[PDB]
Amino acid sequence: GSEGHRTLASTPALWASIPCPRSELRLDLVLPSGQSFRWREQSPAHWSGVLADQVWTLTQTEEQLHCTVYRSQASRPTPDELEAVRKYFQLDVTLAQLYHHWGSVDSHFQEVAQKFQGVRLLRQDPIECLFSFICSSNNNIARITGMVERLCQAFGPRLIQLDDVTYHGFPSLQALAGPEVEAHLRKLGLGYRARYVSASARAILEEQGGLAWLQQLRESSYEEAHKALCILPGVGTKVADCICLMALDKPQAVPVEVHMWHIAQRDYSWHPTTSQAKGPSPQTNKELGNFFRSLWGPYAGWAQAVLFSADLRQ
DNA sequence: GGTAGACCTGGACGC
DNA sequence: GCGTCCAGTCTACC
Ligand SMILES: [Ca+2]
Repeated sequence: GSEGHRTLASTPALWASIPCPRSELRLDLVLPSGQSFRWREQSPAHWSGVLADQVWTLTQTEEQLHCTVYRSQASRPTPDELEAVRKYFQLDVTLAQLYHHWGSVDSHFQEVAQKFQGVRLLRQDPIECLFSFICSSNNNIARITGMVERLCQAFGPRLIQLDDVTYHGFPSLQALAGPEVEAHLRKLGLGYRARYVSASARAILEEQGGLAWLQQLRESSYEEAHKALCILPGVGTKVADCICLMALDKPQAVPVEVHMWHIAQRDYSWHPTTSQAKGPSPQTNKELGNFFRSLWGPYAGWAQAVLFSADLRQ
């Protein structure tokens, strides 16, 4: 009853809602789509994970986003806590308003979007984002998800336990920069990315001015930020774009990888026109990125998530 | 400046 | 059941 992960039905008094139609947000399309790797649908239609340093379970009805927190007297979320949820889902950004625009300038987007409404961008913490995506390179979303989990259990702060799941906060820079972390990460299966994590943790802390250097990018321009991020080991233009798009409030950032190339070719008959090569390459990927920005506008990154997330769904 | 290849790991095809 | 194939960054090099 008071044990295990909650359900809307099971413990009514402990939930609270946030006005939010499914047209504006589809948890099933956002939480497992490779933006964040830390949410799990423990019970059907119920997603649990760490948000704002606490564990939550989220679920929705047609017009409401129901939320619950596990902090010590169990009680429904407070308006201030719920605000953290709205901020995490950037709910002040109107999706219907963005879909309309993208749809009006791109017939193909219009066609596809009709079936995949409610795909928006989560506003993520820079550190988790940086290291989660450092783990994403040349890898599949399933292994990635396993790596990040193991990473947080071994190095992140212990939160609360539900059923047989012990939740952990994402590791701090100090923890990731620690001694023998690389060796430990290799035993956890991160492969060669084990060194990237260790090396980037130290680089940020011992050469770039620490957490402040990263946190200050949310005020810098996309061009600056993206360039700054690329210095870090394991962080290329692609990983840097994901971070810019998902953590540094750069909605125009467009991560170009295999999915996007196939979409460009199949749905837009796109070809590199100024680039040297015909296939993927540093030059062509950059060009592809510009094509989508020019096509979708300032929130091209978000538009990208709609088609991307819809691609995984096939 | 702009290519080729190697690359940890493990669920998937291919056969 | 085995070998090969896939899900970005980095580096040696022409
Ligand atoms: Ca690939």
